[PDB]
Amino acid sequence: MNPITLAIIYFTIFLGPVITMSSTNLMLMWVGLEFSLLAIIPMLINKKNPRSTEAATKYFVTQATASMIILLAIVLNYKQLGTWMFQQQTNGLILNMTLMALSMKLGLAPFHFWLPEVTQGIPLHMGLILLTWQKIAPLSILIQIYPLLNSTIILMLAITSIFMGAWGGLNQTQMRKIMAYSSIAHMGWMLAILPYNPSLTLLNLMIYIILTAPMFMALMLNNSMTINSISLLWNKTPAMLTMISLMLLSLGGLPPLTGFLPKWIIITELMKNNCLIMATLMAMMALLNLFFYTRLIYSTSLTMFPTNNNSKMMTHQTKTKPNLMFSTLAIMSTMTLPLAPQLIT
Amino acid sequence: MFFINILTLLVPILIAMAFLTLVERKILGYMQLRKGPNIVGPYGILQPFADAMKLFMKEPMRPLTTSMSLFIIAPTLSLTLALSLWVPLPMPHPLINLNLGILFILATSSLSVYSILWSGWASNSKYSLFGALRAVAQTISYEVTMAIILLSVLLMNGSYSLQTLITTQEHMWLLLPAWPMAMMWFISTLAETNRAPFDLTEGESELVSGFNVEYAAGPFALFFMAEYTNIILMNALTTIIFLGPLYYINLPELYSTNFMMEALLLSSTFLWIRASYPRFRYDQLMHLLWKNFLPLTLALCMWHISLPIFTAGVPPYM
Amino acid sequence: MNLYTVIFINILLSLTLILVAFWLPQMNLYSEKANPYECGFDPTSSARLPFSMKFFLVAITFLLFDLEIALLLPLPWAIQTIKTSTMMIMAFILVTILSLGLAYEWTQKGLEWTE
Amino acid sequence: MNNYIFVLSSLFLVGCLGLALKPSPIYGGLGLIVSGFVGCLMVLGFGGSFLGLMVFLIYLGGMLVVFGYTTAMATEEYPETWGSNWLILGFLVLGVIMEVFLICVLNYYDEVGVINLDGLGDWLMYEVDDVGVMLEGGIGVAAMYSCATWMMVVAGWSLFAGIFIIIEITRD
Amino acid sequence: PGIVELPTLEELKVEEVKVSSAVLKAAAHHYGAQCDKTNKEFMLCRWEEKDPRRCLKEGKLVNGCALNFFRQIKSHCAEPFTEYWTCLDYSNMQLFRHCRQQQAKFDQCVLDKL
Amino acid sequence: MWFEILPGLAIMGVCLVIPGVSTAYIHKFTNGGKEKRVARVQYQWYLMERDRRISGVNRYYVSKGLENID
Amino acid sequence: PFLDIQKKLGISLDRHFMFLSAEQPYKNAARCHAFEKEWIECAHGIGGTRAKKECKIEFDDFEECLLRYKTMRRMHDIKKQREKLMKEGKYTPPPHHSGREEPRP
Amino acid sequence: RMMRWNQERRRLLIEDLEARIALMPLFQAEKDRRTLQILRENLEEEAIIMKDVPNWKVGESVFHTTRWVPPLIGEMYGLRTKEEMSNANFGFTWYT
Amino acid sequence: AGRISAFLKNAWAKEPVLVVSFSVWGLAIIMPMISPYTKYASMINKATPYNYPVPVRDDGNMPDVPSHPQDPLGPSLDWLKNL
Amino acid sequence: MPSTFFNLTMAFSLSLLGTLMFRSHLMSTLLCLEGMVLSLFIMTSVTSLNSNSMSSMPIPITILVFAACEAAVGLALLVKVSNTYGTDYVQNLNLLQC
Amino acid sequence: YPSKETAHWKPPPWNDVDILKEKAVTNMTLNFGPQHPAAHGVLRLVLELSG
Ligand SMILES: CCCCCCCCCCCCCCCCCC(=O)OC[C@H](COP(=O)([O-])OCC[N+](C)(C)C)OC(=O)CCCCCCCCCCCCCCCCC
Ligand SMILES: CCCCCCCCCCCCCCCCCC(=O)OC[C@H](COP(=O)(O)OCCN)OC(=O)CCCCCCCCCCCCCCCCC
Repeated sequence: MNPITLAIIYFTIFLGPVITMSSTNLMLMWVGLEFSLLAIIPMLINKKNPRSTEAATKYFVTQATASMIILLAIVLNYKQLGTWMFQQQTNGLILNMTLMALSMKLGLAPFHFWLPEVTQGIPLHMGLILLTWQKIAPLSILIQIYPLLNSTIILMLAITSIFMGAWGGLNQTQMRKIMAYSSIAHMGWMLAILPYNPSLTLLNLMIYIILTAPMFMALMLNNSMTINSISLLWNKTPAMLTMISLMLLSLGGLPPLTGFLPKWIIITELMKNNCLIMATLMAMMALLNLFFYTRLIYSTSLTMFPTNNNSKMMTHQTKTKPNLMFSTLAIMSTMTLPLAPQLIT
Repeated sequence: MFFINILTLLVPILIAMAFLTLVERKILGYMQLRKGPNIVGPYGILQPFADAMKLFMKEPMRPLTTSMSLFIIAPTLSLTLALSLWVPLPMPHPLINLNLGILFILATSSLSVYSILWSGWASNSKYSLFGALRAVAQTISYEVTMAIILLSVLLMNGSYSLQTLITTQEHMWLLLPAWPMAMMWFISTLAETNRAPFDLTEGESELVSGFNVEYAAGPFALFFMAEYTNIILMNALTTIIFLGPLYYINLPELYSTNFMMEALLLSSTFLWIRASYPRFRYDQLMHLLWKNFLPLTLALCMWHISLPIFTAGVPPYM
Repeated sequence: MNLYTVIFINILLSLTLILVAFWLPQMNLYSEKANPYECGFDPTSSARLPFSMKFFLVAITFLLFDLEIALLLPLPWAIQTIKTSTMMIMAFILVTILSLGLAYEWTQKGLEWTE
Repeated sequence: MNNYIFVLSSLFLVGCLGLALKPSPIYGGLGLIVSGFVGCLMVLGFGGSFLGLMVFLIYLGGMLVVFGYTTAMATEEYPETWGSNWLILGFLVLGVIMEVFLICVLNYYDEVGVINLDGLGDWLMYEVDDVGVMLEGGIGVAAMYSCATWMMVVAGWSLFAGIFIIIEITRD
Repeated sequence: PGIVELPTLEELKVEEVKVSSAVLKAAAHHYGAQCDKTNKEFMLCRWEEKDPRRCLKEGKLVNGCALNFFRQIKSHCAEPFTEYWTCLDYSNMQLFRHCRQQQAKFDQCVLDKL
Repeated sequence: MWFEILPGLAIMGVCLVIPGVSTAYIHKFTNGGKEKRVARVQYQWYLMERDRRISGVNRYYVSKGLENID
Repeated sequence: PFLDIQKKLGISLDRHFMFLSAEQPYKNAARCHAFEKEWIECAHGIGGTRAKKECKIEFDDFEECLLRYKTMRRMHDIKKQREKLMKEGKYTPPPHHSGREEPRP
Repeated sequence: RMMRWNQERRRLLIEDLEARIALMPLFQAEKDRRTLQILRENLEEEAIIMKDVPNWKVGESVFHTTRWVPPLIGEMYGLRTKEEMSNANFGFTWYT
Repeated sequence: AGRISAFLKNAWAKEPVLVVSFSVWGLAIIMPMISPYTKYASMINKATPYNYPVPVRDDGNMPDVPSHPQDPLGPSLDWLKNL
Repeated sequence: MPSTFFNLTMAFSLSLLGTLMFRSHLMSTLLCLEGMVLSLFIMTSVTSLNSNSMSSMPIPITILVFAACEAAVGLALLVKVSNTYGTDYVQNLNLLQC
Repeated sequence: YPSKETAHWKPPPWNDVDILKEKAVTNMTLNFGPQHPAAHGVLRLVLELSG
């Protein structure tokens, strides 16, 4: 690489969502989305393998099409009302096109097909940057239009994203695809609670981000790609196992881990708004999510898969783990349930 | 009366470009220690007419491996764009007065490049493909340079019109305030017209005929007419922009005469350049523009941004 | 309406010229005449194969610089503004960052026709 | 002379239909050049000429680089124009017939008033300041230099970052 | 909703100036300096009350003072004003810079008389 | 010698003088002894339309002076 | 979410061109300046559901100004009745509407 | 030389715009009177001869605001001839 | 400095286009900051009257604004006349 | 104006259908993307000119700048695809399914 | 969970790089024939070109 273009690209990656979430003009939100996409593409295609090229191409055409639909919605709103924000009396067709295009930006089902494809064939840190940072700007736009959303389309997208994410993560054995389907399921939960409480989708987004940051960090430590690769972790880094298991259980939503809190409070708000059918279906598919997490836990922690001869040399060498980032986020993402009234806002 | 005005614009321009072919052959001959044509006419003045009649009485010879639609569309497109580009020039009163005259000029020039590209791709031959790709590279380089040059010069001017250029150059030329822009604009007009040194699209030595290698007589004559009309037009645009003719409200005939003299001088300068210099390589043209003219014209564009601000000489809107 | 009439007259003139060129002379068409030229031999390829241009980065840079041109072109109306200090600063910044991009590409050998 | 803008909009629809029908990218760039010229004419008819000429120049440069790339890599031995498959021509004329059918339906259904045959050409330009200087398009694009410096700086940073982005993508 | 009220042809009738734009521009400065009170009254009512239907008397006063100004011009000295406005009418933009001599003669007229 | 190019140069000279001179003369003939009266802005177009309405022959170039006022 | 760094820092990056009746370049208007001004002054301070309820008159006037659906329908009805009367021979247009009028400046 | 000549041209432009300013109120008064005349003749021609349909108000506006709304070009030239409507739509644009 | 002068002289001999471009860039930066005519451009663009000057009401409490264009009050343009 | 805006919206819809329905050519997909861009530019310009929103006239220039940036990135990715395979076929780039 | 519709799949490579060599660049063959002005009347210079 080169430090100058590293600084330019990473600053533009930062600047995109910041402009989107701090700008009150829909045009400036759109140019923030464009900033994020165009800046993150060279970080995706960096290893210059065919898989990286394919992932960059798929991501580019998907996000470009979705952003074009977003800009269509903005221009139609400007035609209808003369302003640059959906105020209160816009067209429901415009709002539904906005929701559909932002769903394809976010990557929730049935627009979810590219997300495991792009997450596969991409290095783990770029998968982390995608699955955490790229989902804040479209969520910021969705939170900005908090009323005047179609709850029917919202709930349909939410339920199909949770269903398809649970099934996909159940099938997959590649770790990056597992993380992508986890992303799809949690985005389904956030979108489900979006029209009733912006605070709860913000809370679920924060819980998901602080939960899947150290999961990706622990994958990044040993460059573990598959279930077998994470299975020979007892020989590589045996101190990782308890935190890995606790974070996987917290992603599953088991009490008393703090990952139970977003699902619990979202179910509470949906009970307050009388959507028991959707809440029950979402909870059962979250149990399916917990099943594929628990199979991962069986592979990596509660059993000891066979190891090979060169792991002796791996034990001979020395390692390095980031301070202030892994352990802090792991503790805050596992043992922060009794601070639930402070976490909800 | 307007159709009569169209005729008195179009027909003299076509006769002027035919005699530009004659003047080019004679000037190149006399710089080559020989004569020009002096047998066909009294002094060779019937030579372009004989050439035109021969080209329009030879068969056009449609080829087999050829996209016929684009193959026919491209030369007619080139000729109509050359005449459309001739439309808005003021001498000192234009046939069609446009507010954004220079923008119209730039758009029409780019569309002429498209005519060359479509001819080269439609005539499904390797030398035609080579000529089309060379045209792509050439127009990349001169397009960016020409846009910056015109931006700085018309920032010294007021609006994007051309009667405003006449009123700006009423007292003094624009060559003295911006002569480096005039030099780079002259080189860019050479590149736009695909003339020597850097023709590179009809390269007789590197290629056989470039993009015209499959065009037989007829549409080939149309391409030649478009090219030479563009030569006279770029020289006319250069003398309107930079070498401002004398304008008096009572009589415009001396303006037309001064414009004629300077346009003839710059056309003869084009033929002079062709006689003098060898050909560039088409990567060397891109390197030359993007490494010498583009930084200098970016700096001079910044200087001409700053100049009316610190001299308080901002031009009027009208 | 006037410009429209002149455009249509020029188009009709070019069409008339090419129609005269196609219907005036005598036609004698056969296969060896209408074969592609290729300097007196049959072409090996089909002239539609990939060409692999060598200045692709320069072409993409040309796209970006053309849009920088589109940004820079409203300057003749921009200099008529009432502020003129923010206008001058903004024009300086725009030209400077365009020049910085060109300089960075030149240093990183972007416009060097990699074969 | 009233339905001139409607004729232009129909031509733009036809050009976008051809671009959607996806010829060889040579003819796709041709269709986009024609559509860009037609949209320029529409903007010029509706008002200021600067925006139309800008989009025309920009798309001329863009389709030129596109032509170079589809000659370089996005080509094949027999580039289909439109007649390699009769389905493409049949679908083009089917879309044209559907366009005529829908505009006839919306003329017959004149309650909403989106398209009216008798009222066409009557509501093109709504209200204009008859006496007035400096009210044409391009003054606002100039006001990007003084009143929307945030728009100017995000566009400039987009182009700068784009230079860095394309160098790093095609670094190889 | 309500019926929009607007005046009739009888109250819209006025003695129009029937004077071309070139002669108007030739006399523009002295017209703008002679009765600027009436014109500014009309502009003040027009910008305060956005309705044009409640400034018709002020508009008729503007027409009246313009007619009086042109009648004074026609009565006192007419031929240098005539040659001045025809020289202005000659050019395509009515530029004052072309015919400053006739402008000087007309200014000498309106300075010696009136 | 070198002056043999002067016939072709003179033909080009007259063919470049003709269009501008003819355009100016045709503008004068069509506009009645005056220039084209170009209208860059809406104010100038309004002046032209007002002149066309004032003249009464639906021609903007027929200038009306002080003879219309008694 | 929606950060408010522009309101916190007091700057206006993109807030002066949010709507039509806002800071035109020289002194111009946007063809519905009065209607949009009345609608915004109605809706300010009570925003959301109350602005949707009890500023419906101002919003309907502004939407009618901007889109002109009712004026189009009224003019179409007038022209349709005129054409029907022309077909039935019961109407002759006046000279000023059809043909030569007396031009006033 | 360009500095001096551009300053002189700025002075000339200020003189021309001041002539325009001095002529502005007369044009404003005549324009308002002509607009009101066209609206009144349209209102009368719609009133007496055009509309005998039972459910129709003649001078009914489409706004509740009961103030002056300036008419559209298609509103004031709608009953006029098609050539006049086309001149009002594309006069300045096509004049080139 | 010797090395700086030698480098600049070598650059002026060998690549006298980048030297000219950087010098012109620096001159265009510096010259507005030292010219005494910089304020005059903004003042000229302010004084150019593209709009009608809308009159104000006479409440009798403002003596600064004039009562007629032929008055000593108001922003006179004698600086532009003598510029 | 409403008829023209309906035509422009239908043109955007056609270009969106072209983007969604692939025919073996990533370049043709990028062409459909830029057709969508052109339709949006014409819609925004016509709306601003009709409403006299001269303050919002920089919006089409902004969307043109960002659209050309995304077209630049797409052309660079197409160059990388062609270097990888040599055919530029969207069905040929498919190996991330497992 | 391999089925009849996915039994032909393979696991991804560990380093996300797989061998996909074609070597089918097909450099353009152009002959400077014995009619080219650059050719000295009589020369068939067959050129393998990469652009
Ligand atoms: C239209 C008006 C007339 C114009 C001139 C027409 C007549 C003359 C025609 C001559 C023949 C042209 C035929 C084509 C030639 C093509 C080759 C060519 O020109 O290459 C360009 C050549 C290139 O030279 P080069 O390519 O040999 O350079 C070597 C560079 N390397 C090693 C990297 C390859 O020159 C230029 O680029 C110069 C452009 C003009 C520069 C003008 C600078 C003026 C001074 C500025 C200010 C200086 C002071 C600084 C501040 C001081 C403050 C106090
Ligand atoms: C062989 C096929 C060739 C096809 C391509 C033809 C190319 C033509 C030449 C290049 C044109 C490039 C674009 C130019 C657009 C016009 C430029 C312009 O500024 O127009 C605006 C102008 C009036 O604007 P303005 O100057 O502001 O005046 C107001 C007060 N004076 O003027 C106007 O408003 C006039 C608007 C119309 C002007 C263009 C008319 C074009 C007509 C269609 C031509 C093609 C038809 C299809 C093919 C026919 C069959 C081959």
